[PDB]
Amino acid sequence: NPFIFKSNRFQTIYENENGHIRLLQRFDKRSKIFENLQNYRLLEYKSKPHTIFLPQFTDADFILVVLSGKAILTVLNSNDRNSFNLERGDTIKLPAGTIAYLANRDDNEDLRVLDLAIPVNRPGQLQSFLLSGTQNQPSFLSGFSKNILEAAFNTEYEEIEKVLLETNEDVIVKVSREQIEELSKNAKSSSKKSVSSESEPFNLRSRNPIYSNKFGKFFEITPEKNPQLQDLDIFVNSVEIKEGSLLLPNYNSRAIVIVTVNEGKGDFELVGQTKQVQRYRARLSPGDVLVIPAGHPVAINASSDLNLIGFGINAKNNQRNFLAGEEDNVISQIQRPVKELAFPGSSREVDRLLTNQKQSHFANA
Amino acid sequence: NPFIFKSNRFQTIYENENGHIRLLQRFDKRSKIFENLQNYRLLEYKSKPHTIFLPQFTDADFILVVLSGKAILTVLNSNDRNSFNLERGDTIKLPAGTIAYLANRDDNEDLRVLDLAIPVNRPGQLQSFLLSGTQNQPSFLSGFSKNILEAAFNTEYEEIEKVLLENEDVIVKVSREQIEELSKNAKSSSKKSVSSESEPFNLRSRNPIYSNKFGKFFEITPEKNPQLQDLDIFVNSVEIKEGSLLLPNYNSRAIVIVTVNEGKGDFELVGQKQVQRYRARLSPGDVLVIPAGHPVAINASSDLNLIGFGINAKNNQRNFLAGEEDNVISQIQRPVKELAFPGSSREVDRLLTNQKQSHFANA
Amino acid sequence: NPFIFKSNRFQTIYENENGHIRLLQRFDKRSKIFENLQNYRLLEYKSKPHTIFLPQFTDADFILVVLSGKAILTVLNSNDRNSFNLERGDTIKLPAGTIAYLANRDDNEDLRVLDLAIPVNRPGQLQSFLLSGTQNQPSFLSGFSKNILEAAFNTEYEEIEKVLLETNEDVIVKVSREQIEELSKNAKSSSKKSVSSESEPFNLRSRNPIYSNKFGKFFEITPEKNPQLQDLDIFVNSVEIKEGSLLLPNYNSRAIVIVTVNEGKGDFELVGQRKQVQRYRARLSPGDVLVIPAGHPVAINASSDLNLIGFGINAKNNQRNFLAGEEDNVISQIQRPVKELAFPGSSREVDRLLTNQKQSHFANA
Repeated sequence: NPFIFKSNRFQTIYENENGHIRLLQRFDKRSKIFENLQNYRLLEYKSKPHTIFLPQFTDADFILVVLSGKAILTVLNSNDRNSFNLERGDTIKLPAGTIAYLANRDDNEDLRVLDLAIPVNRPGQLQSFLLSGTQNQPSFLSGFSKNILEAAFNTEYEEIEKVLLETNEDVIVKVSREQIEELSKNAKSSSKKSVSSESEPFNLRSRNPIYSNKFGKFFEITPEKNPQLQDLDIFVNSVEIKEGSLLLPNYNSRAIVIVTVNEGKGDFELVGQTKQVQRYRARLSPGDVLVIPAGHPVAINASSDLNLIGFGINAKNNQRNFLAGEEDNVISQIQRPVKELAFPGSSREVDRLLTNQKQSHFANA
Repeated sequence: NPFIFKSNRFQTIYENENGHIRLLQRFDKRSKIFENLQNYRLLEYKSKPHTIFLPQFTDADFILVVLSGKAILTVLNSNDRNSFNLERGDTIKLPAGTIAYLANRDDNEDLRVLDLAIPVNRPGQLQSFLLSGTQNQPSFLSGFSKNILEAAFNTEYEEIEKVLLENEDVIVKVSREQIEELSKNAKSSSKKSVSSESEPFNLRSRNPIYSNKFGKFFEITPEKNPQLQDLDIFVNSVEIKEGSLLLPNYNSRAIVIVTVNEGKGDFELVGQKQVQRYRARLSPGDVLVIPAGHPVAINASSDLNLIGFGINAKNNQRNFLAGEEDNVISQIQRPVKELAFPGSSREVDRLLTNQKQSHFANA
Repeated sequence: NPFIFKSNRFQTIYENENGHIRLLQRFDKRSKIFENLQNYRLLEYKSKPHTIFLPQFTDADFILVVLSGKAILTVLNSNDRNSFNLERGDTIKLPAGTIAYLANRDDNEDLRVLDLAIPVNRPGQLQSFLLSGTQNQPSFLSGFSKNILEAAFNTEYEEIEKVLLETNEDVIVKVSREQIEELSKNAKSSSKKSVSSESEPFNLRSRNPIYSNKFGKFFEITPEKNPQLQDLDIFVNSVEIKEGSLLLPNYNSRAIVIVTVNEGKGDFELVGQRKQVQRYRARLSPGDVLVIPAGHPVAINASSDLNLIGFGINAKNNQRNFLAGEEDNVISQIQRPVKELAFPGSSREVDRLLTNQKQSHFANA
């Protein structure tokens, strides 16, 4: 079952007593089945109260989703600087080569952040450049020679070394409340007017769910609804399935969906594979990842309340077709004659069966 | 000669007494020369009168062109349906994962459809999902367990098995009455226009770009139809009469997948090292691939109907090397004719004026 | 050092006493760390006064920059022709399959033209088609048989052989003052506050340089400024560093830049990985090529006046961040408290050091 990437397929990149950065194994190294996702990496950021991920940039477009907690994200341009109070569900594009720092502004809650990384230099590779200084090396500024650094800052190497250059004091570091109220001054939040913003964080739940009943909530921000997603051609969704309910059988017309379990337990069934069909079932636990190719229909059972974040690749003109229920049921759109031909049952047998499930998108399981 | 694909090289995918589905061998498997075509597939559909291809969806955009016959193509979205009267020449973009069925509605004429497919999940791969399932291979819904199907459909498994899951399969006969039902409010290709966002459009509904007593060239481009912009593809119909030739020409940018719809002919394609001629005889079902800037000439030994699919169509320029209209050689300024050519400005201009015909001439 | 391509690495394609054509080796054949540049080739054309590169076309989009000299460029579509007076700095796009020919119209100066080619048929493969029937190099019209030739031109074969079909006489050939005077008539020139041309040539120096001071000029044309660069997502630039000056440490957010040394000598330091950071340092000489991957900081030191021509792949929304000097210094943007936490210096000592370099973009070395 290559569609399930268990939590254990994440590699720890950086860990200390303040936080970790985890990178999911290359999709296409798991299976050549996913060669179309070779240039799609996924990372978890997690950090304790009053911590900071020091100024970093990477050669990759990042789509951040705040899974849980409260953060300050500061994004640096050459000449400007902007910082945002992020919350659960705040989503933002950080373009390749943008210097960002991320602080857990909360006194108690951990901060968890999912990252879709879309590299720019080499398919599927992340090179990051640290301003800070580690034990495996100091600041990338160390890369320049003495003559370059002296010429460039107009300052003796001695002073630059003292002031700029020289593992709990590394990458993710403790930060004072004093330092956090200072970072958090004049920090814009997401709005409803921000669901469409070109540069600012937008919230998945800031617009109404595309599907909603007593059994679940599907939220989806598409390229149509937000420009940060236009060039990359990505949608981001939050699917909340209640305890003992299911996401009804459905396929994306063209989107390939990378689904991460934020929280809750559940299971999924995916139909794939001249040729016969084939079930792919697995239990889903927090931090597990499910890849759903286009046209491959899927159902998701929840045991506990189950919250999923999905990135859709090939978003523009995606149609999600359901196979049971009322709204968006592509089967009940087959005309009377073809229903009779398609299926062993009569048209009247099929039509009565399709009225049984009175719910749409989600139902009791 | 890696540019000719013989009918021979369309593997048969499904066959029964009501029709055929055949798939051209991947272009990149015939030759690494076609690396950039690795994500394009070609299918022929052939059904008998009073037949249907049963509802299925594929993980690939389809460009369908009716080579021969009359059809009701029905097209399903999640919450809506549209169906279409397809006549010869009719062309429509069937997006990936869109459930379609295709009915032969002629009493007498076989239905023949050409499909350029562009996969979405893997370079070159068609994963198709059939609701009807073919006796040995069952409905894609069988993939779900009794638990999921019971909860989903809110129905005991026994009824789901009897109604949805458990002659002939895939391509099956239909009645007069069922063609009537399918024909209800089925929409036709406009007769003056080719600019429809979703309705089928006919290759011959706008004047051919080139036209004389020797040939006709019809071409719909991304600039002329919105369904061809995202995929960046032109569709064309070239009609060369017995004993005429499509005059030597090359496309600036576009790689053309040319399929012999009807008739017999010859191509010469100029390739690469010093230049090499690539000659082959053309028969129906044969496919010719014309890389960008690769000059081609096509002679018809009988009335020839070619159907082209041009990859990288936006800003494509087709330059002719002989004749009056679109002769790029004639655009060379006088002094660079003296220089470029053994002959003089005057004898070059002279030689160039000898073919008064444009685009097509006598062979 | 993969980032440095010496003149050596140019293969000669054609050469007579009239001129040469030089094709740089495939960037991926030098190192796999350039696989994202696989479909980008680089060519130098040189030709003596009163010479002409004979009519031809290639299955590749060319972006032309006149490095040096004076030229008529004639461009053929199927039912017209447009011809251009080209000077130093004039850049133009020649779509694949477009017949051109290029005259050195000067009495004195050689013509030096740099071409970025983006193949359309196979990745990185250039197929060129020579109209020129001369001593050797037999016209591609020769590929057609006699039957098809005679029928197409409606002319007995012997006449076609004599007139069209069948050394300093072969690809670049001499042209008389008079044939240059003929070519020059209806030749149009690039504008001043040009840059906007849909099809005609535009001059790198026709709008003001983005960065400029006593130490250097940086001219840059982007898809936003010129639409010929829109669909290929390329920027073209001219960087003039004055003797004993440097281009300050800087990185491109997302552009991969192919930099040719037009004239002058200097050195570069590039900061990459192989992980920990490593310095990649090499001397620059005329005809040398530097590849700068995105987010990879570089500093360029000029020994003599140093004139560089660069092609930026992925130009749209590229941000160039400087690390020293007043303007475009991203490090300066770091909020006070993060300067404290990120660097061994106090926020105050760091702020002072960053003010020591008074110059922006280019400074004294």
